[PDB]
Amino acid sequence: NAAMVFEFLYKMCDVMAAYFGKISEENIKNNFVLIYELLDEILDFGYPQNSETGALKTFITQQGIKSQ
Amino acid sequence: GMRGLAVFISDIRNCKSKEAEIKRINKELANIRSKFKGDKALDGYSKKKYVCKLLFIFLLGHDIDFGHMEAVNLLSSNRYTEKQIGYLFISVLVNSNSELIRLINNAIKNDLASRNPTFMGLALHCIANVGSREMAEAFAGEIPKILVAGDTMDSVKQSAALCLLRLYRTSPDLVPMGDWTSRVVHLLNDQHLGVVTAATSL
Amino acid sequence: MIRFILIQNRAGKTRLAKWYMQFDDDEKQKLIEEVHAVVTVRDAKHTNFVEFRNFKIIYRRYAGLYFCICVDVNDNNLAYLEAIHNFVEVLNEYFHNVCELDLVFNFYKVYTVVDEMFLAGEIRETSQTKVLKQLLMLQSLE
Amino acid sequence: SQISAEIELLPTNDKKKWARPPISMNFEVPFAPSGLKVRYLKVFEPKLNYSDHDVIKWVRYIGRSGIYETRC
Repeated sequence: NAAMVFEFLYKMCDVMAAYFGKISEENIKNNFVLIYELLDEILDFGYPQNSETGALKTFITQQGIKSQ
Repeated sequence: GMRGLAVFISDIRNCKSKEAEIKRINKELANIRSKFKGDKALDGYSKKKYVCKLLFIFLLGHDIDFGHMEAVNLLSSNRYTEKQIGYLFISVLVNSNSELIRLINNAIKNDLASRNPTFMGLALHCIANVGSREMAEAFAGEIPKILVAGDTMDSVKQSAALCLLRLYRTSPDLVPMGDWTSRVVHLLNDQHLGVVTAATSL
Repeated sequence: MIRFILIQNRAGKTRLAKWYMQFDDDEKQKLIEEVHAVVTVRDAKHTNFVEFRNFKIIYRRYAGLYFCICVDVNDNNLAYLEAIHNFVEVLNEYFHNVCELDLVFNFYKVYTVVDEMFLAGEIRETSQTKVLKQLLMLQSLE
Repeated sequence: SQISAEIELLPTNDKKKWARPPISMNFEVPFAPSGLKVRYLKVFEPKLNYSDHDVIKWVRYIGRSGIYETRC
């Protein structure tokens, strides 16, 4: 489903923005484990499971690094 | 030793975003422009410090369009370091001018009429590191006169061999083939080893 | 022949740009940027002889510096790599330690060393002791 | 700076008095006469997240002169 992939990408972008603000090289580099955990939780075998903030908070225990 | 460069580069390195660096570099450019215009800047060491600072300004990534006549004036000197800095500045910054190129050629021609390997080597490096039609025209018959079997030290021989190589690479039609081939060929059998390297390259 | 010699750093600043042929204004910057992009990606478990466009560069890592000589296609590969190592060792025995700070604060000495051991695009001198002796004899004379 | 002018006068009769017009001057100065000075200028972008220091900023002052009249 072509639109589903784009919608999932937008949801992932929103999740990353809520987690550690704007997407930058430093934020990605400092939060490798968080990104791996997020991709493991939001997506499995290609089915984009629910990405609600309340549901994702329970299944994710890693906290990103913020650099302003 | 030189004192102005240490403090100048030390200040310009530990700088903030490009705004502060641009402000500092423009302030230094204004200061050097004021120092070049008028005043009693006849001392060679002050010209050295200013030329080196300006060269670092250029190499940092900014454009330089002045301080060239006062820099080529450094060549006519007896201090080795002044000649070295002037030659380095001429090699780094190249411009197409009539009077300036003629003055540089005259300075180099005066330089080659010396009797010490250091000045001859510096002049040869200046000729070969840039390359130009004027240099080849005014020195087509001078480099082989150095490479011919005359009383010259080994270092200037290597420099002359590589300079003739560069001139042939850039001005193929301006290099003759007179009675110096019989000297360059037998130069390969000469003693020393770097001389053999330069002769083999040529 | 040698096209140019570069002494870069990890970030990308060019600590020594020495071109042996006439390039354009933006061409030099484009070449530096693409050489940095090519060199930085590779690691130790890779060949040092990486080719690009119509040339090939000979990159060799040293602490925080990426010495790079760009040679012609037909030119030998290992010889210029060892020339790079010889140049690095001459710098090491000259400054007593090679580092970015010494290159930045003594750029003209680096230029005169390069022109001493790399002139007109070929290898001017191949020895360390003789270059050091001739440079010291031409250092006390002022 | 000092300027000394000697102005020859025609004989005339009376009532001229030169009308005493004011002294007019024209100039521009690289600072604000009103004393206004820029203290800080920070640009913050939440989306692109670029550093404020990376924004090149140039501020220059040109104070033009209007009617600068001094009675004489």
